[PDB]
Amino acid sequence: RYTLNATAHLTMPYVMPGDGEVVGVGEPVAIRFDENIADRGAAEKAIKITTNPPVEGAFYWLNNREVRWRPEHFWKPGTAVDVAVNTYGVDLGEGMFGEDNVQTHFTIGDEVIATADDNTKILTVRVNGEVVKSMPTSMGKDSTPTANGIYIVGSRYKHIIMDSSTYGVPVNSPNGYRTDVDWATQISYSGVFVHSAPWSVGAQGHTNTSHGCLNVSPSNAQWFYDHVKRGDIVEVVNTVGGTLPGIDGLGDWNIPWDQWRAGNAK
Repeated sequence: RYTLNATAHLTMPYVMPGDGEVVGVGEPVAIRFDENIADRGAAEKAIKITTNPPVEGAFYWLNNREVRWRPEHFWKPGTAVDVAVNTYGVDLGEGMFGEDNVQTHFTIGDEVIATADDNTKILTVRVNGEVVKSMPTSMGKDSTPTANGIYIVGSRYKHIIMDSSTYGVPVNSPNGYRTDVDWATQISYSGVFVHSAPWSVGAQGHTNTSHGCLNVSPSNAQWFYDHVKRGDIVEVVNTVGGTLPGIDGLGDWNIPWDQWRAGNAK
């Protein structure tokens, strides 16, 4: 027990969520190393997770330095999770060892699930199974459509600039953009946000005009930004698009329990 808490040569682990955070029902526990991990099974073995009420869960790797852990279903509101990353000096393979141990405790807030349905072009926000907000929306147009699936709410911004080059699409090109936006809530690592779009209010509710983001009105975007937290859920249904890769970053729930469970330790 020479521990360090997770605030929100060798390899350091970094665990999300951070100590004390309150997170939405889809927040997976995340352990991310600063080095690639030859011996996944080892790293998994060194990570103890307790939950109360107890719930079964399992590890799946998003890449070679990041493991994730989650239940089969969304968390039940109330659950406390404690994470013990007992990795100090542990054999992680090919001459790499855990630099230290790491701890975190977190808790699960309300069930918040927002469904965007391309049939109606409404994004309906549900807190504990009840409709508290209904927002006309406008998504990827057919030629750059919004992927179907379940997205985990990641970070939030009062203002930023989305630049398509970040995703290997030049600004000068036909799907290019470098756009200033307010009240931006990120929901995929591939660049999908729910955000203020005063330029598509006319279209919100009628027609997809965006590059992929869920355009909503300025006050609904602000509302989304005020009431939403990491781990809350946006589900997108019925678009002409594909499915959001399970290994996106915020795609976890699109892998099915069974593929997930089986893990990918090797």
